Amino acid sequence: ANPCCSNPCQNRGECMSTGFDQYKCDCTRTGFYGENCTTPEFLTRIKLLLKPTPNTVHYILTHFKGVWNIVNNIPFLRSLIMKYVLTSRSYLIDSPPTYNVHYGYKSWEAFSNLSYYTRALPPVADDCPTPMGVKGNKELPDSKEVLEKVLLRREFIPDPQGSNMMFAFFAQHFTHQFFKTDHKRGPGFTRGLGHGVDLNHIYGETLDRQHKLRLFKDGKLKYQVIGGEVYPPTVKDTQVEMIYPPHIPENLQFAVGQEVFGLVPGLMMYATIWLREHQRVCDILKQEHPEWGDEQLFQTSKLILIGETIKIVIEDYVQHLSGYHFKLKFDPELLFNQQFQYQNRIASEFNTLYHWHPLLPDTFNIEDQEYSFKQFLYNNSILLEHGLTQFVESFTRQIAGRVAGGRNVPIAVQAVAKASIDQSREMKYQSLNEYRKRFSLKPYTSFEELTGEKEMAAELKALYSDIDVMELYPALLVEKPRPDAIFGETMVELGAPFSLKGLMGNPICSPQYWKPSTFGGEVGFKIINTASIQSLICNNVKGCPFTSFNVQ
Amino acid sequence: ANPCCSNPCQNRGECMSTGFDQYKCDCTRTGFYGENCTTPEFLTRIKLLLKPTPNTVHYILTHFKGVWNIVNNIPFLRSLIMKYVLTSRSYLIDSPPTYNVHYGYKSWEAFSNLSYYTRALPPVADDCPTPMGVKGNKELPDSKEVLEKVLLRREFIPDPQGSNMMFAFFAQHFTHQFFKTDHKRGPGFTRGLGHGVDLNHIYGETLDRQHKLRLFKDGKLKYQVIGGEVYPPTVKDTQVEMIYPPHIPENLQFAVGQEVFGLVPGLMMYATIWLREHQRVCDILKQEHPEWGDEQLFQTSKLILIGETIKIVIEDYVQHLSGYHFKLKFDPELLFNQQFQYQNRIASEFNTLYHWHPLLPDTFNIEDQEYSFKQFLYNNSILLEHGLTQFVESFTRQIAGRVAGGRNVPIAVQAVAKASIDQSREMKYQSLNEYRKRFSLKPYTSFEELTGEKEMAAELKALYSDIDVMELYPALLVEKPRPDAIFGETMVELGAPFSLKGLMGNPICSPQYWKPSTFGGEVGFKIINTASIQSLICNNVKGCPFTSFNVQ
Ligand code: HEM
Ligand code: HEM
Ligand SMILES: *[C@@H]1O[C@H](CO)[C@@H](O)[C@H](O)[C@H]1NC(C)=O
Ligand SMILES: *[C@@H]1O[C@H](CO)[C@@H](O)[C@H](O)[C@H]1NC(C)=O
Ligand SMILES: *[C@@H]1O[C@H](CO)[C@@H](O)[C@H](O)[C@H]1NC(C)=O
Ligand SMILES: *[C@@H]1O[C@H](CO)[C@@H](O)[C@H](O)[C@H]1NC(C)=O
Ligand SMILES: *[C@@H]1O[C@H](CO)[C@@H](O)[C@H](O)[C@H]1NC(C)=O
Ligand SMILES: *[C@@H]1O[C@H](CO)[C@@H](O)[C@H](O)[C@H]1NC(C)=O
Repeated sequence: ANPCCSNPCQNRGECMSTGFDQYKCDCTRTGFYGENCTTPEFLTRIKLLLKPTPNTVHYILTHFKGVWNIVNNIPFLRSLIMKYVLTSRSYLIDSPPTYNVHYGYKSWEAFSNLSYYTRALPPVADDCPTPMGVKGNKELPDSKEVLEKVLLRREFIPDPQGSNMMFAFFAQHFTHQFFKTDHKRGPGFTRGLGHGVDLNHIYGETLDRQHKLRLFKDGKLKYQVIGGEVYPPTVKDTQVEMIYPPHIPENLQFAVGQEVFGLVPGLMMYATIWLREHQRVCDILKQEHPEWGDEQLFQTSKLILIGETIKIVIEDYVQHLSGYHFKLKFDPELLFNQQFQYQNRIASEFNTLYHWHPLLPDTFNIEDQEYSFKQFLYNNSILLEHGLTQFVESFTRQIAGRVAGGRNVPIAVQAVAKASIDQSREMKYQSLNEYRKRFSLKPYTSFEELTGEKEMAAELKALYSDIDVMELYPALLVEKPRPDAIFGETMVELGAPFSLKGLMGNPICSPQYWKPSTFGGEVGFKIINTASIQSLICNNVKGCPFTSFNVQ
Repeated sequence: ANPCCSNPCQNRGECMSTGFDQYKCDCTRTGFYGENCTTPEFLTRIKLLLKPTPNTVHYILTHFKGVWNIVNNIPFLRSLIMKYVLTSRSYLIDSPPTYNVHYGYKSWEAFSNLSYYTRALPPVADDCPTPMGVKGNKELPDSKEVLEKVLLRREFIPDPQGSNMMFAFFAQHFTHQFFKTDHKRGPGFTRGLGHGVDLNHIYGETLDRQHKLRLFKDGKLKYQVIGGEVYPPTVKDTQVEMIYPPHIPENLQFAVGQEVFGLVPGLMMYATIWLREHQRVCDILKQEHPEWGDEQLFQTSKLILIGETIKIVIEDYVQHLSGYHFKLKFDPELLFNQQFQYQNRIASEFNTLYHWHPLLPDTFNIEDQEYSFKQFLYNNSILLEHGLTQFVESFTRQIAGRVAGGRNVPIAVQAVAKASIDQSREMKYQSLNEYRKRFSLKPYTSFEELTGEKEMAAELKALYSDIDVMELYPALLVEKPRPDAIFGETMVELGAPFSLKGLMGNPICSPQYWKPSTFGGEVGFKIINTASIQSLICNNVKGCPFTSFNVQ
């Protein structure tokens, strides 16, 4: 009933109800005035003209490999480039944070409550006429239906980018320190109050936990030597609570530091690689500092490891996932002379668009056998029986599924995408078009425009009817992959702003933290400065197995 | 034993131990190089030359009243000035946060743990030779002694600035939302996790508390009408826990929202003025928005009230306390085109230097009687017996004590200043000279230089011996008042940076929040934009009693 229901306020302006039937727009600092923040300010026009389309840039970025190579070799130039991408990307996200599940308005409660996931777009008034506002029907397409018609995988489609198993699992582990829904509270609630890259998944959510995980000696994390290799310690010994099916014989209930990481040997693989990497930096710091004590060694390592993580996530993981030609660089300084908030709050939207279940294949082939989900899930023995070398080897070579494009959701993880559809529903999310407009993208004129193909398009049109009523999660998967890539524009445009904030806006990236001393010396500083997914494995895996986020 | 013990690293560089006996300095971005970050970078020299002394500026600021008057009338100019003060002040504080009670090094634990108070200077190694580092003796001057010789008040010295009772109590109330030590944990620990101007003291620390305080109707806070006036509701009714002596008859156990505010009618006076100011804004918003609901009315008011509080604290409280001639202005935009972190963490140092007990007189004279501490403390009846009009009138006229200068600590609140001395001791604080250097101030060459007089000076010298061993708290009080002012340079230079951060670096000050809509319209926006201590009382006190933070 609320006049704002129809999302009248265009151009990022703010709608406020002003008397039951009438509403008002806060066109403040938008660059547009008038009833709906519709008419641009003259200078706005100037910018609007020059604005190259993301795809144009995308082309230009993905092409000219040689021109690009010159750039990658003129430091002054590269950094110069790195900066641009770094800034532009950020004017898009809200910092400090604004809305959420419950607050369509700004409120202190919203701003202060760290248990919520922030929201990039306000939810929809519970008193509106239709779930997407005013457009659509008393209801939305049946979930189970949308799930089956355009989502579920028939024949495994591989990723045309080469993303292997080392990658898909890395992204699972990585995002799983910040995406940690508090189901007991509801979706929209995170249990990772850190709201960012805090390596909580390695260390424990709380100091109480972290302490049950630490050896308190040379700063080392606790661990055990099975066979001749190092593995996380027993839940039995450390007493840390972990999630494990009753049939697990204990004795294999690995501790780690993120309760759920015991349900997929792909998590635990990495969770043992980083455990291994902790002690490693310890022994390095401890050499360099004969005079340091346990707690300092520890505290400094957790910092370097975060340094590495951000290093690897920008220069390998994102670099790959982008398919850019221009080498992205992790250099905290490009921002040192820019306005930039070193704070971050994970948005449910980011949590949502990151439901990349399509990466999963149908069997997990660890050099010699192929296992089903039913054989992989909650089964350490596999990892203990295969070792990490012949696990890194096997995953380096094993393409993963395309995410965007169409029907590639594993019927196993089907229960999941169904839920994903249902939750965003309950979290009163908004139109996919709205989000497109929000991230300065032009809205799809037809389901057919969204898909690029026509079977699904018309198949969707069957249920959604108006494109301006098509949801966000589905269309993210049921969408037209840009060239031979894994995602479509929408997924690339909503996620990149979200990703470079929680990555760049981290305390260790702030001027007061960015310097040798913070990390234990010039040594530990370069540890961060030379991190790579190849080195992570090299130093920690049995025989410097070659690796990459690409199935060669 | 730690080589860093002697605080070798000058110019804001960072000392790091490098092998038991050797240490190393992180002169990064200091503008100085060499073993102790001692030798300046050429350009550093240039700036160093032009650097006018704080006192020069102080002079220039406090004089030329007519020149200043022209400025206060050329908008473009004033704002221009307001900006400079605004920025310079800030390059001094650490954001994001660094050290604390337990962490002399940066650590994630430090950065993440919101229960700690941040520290502007690291504590001193527990393994150093002397409590101030290496200078001094196995011990420090006896507290009890320092307390008596240069601190305690003999004859009440009034403030040469005019600070009345309205002011002293305002500052108690105000700072008491952010200064809230968790004694159960220890000094250094805050229970105010909000770390800033969150009006928690009006609303309650937790949502569970805020809920016991709210009427849930037109957004209004719960209250009661005694006589013909409005007063906070009973602890009996709301059930909110508050701190009250067993002899209190209940029936007067006012609720309010900050457990301790029930032990001084000066707190509760204001605590009732703001309660009254809440409902007021509600009724305004509820007029303007016939269509709003309880929770929205509520949430918007708490925002406007924070807007008012920041407005009043900058343009009245700070403006007065400064004695400037130039009118300070609260305009969030002066920063809109500056690098500025909209985050904040209260430092124990700020908590310490704010122990302004000297403001207190010896009797509280509420128009007709004079009460002793023993009669004022935990006694509402006074407030209820006198009313707020003849409480505002009585306080507007009743000078408060000078803080800096010498021996003006009430023998009642003596237990306190002793503690203050003992705690900064346990929190392993640093030399007053160190802090002076930290805030770009030249260190005192003699106890004599610190005091400006000679009885105390020589009296201090008796115990401290080296000026480079004199503590922070004492010397803050035992110090030379700049002209006819209440504080000395040290107190003005350490606090102002600390104050404008937590004031300006507030979400409602950030571009996304700074606009009409955030506050319910253009009405609620001007409520913030026209706030004044005169209006706070006018609108909420029985007969628009004239007020000010000055005993006329
Ligand atoms: C290896 C097998 C995997 C299984 C069986 C699995 C299963 C699930 C399940 C049960 C949920 C909860 C969904 C809900 O109830 O809303 C979930 C969430 C999620 N999964 Fe997976 N997943 C797997 C792999 C991955 C991978 C490789 C990624 C990497 C992008 C991924 C990313 C996510 C994300 C982002 C969430 C949301 C996390 C949260 O908010 O708690 N998953 N997955
Ligand atoms: C009106 C009578 C007042 C009384 C009886 C009083 C009493 C006290 C007491 C008992 C403490 C606890 C000290 C300790 O155990 O460490 C204290 C702390 C403090 N007082 Fe007052 N005070 C009064 C007024 C003021 C005023 C006007 C100010 C204004 C600056 C002030 C500022 C402080 C501060 C900053 C603290 C530390 C707060 C904390 O960390 O918990 N006090 N005062
Ligand atoms: C604003 O949008 C409303 C529909 O919500 C429309 O009726 C009105 O004419 C629009 N006005 C302008 C100036 O865009
Ligand atoms: C956050 O807000 C919800 C209600 O608004 C509350 O139930 C939850 O406990 C809050 N969390 C905290 C830490 O206050
Ligand atoms: C788990 O792996 C072990 C060894 O690789 C195997 O014996 C077991 O059958 C697997 N579990 C399932 C459910 O396949
Ligand atoms: C730095 O301080 C050390 C004492 O810790 C002193 O020996 C050395 O000469 C100093 N050097 C400079 C350049 O200040
Ligand atoms: C804060 O940190 C200290 C140790 O670093 C810990 O003992 C205390 O319990 C922590 N508080 C919280 C709320 O984590
Ligand atoms: C409290 O105030 C009343 C009236 O102002 C006074 O009669 C009474 O003695 C006071 N109580 C104490 C303990 O001083």
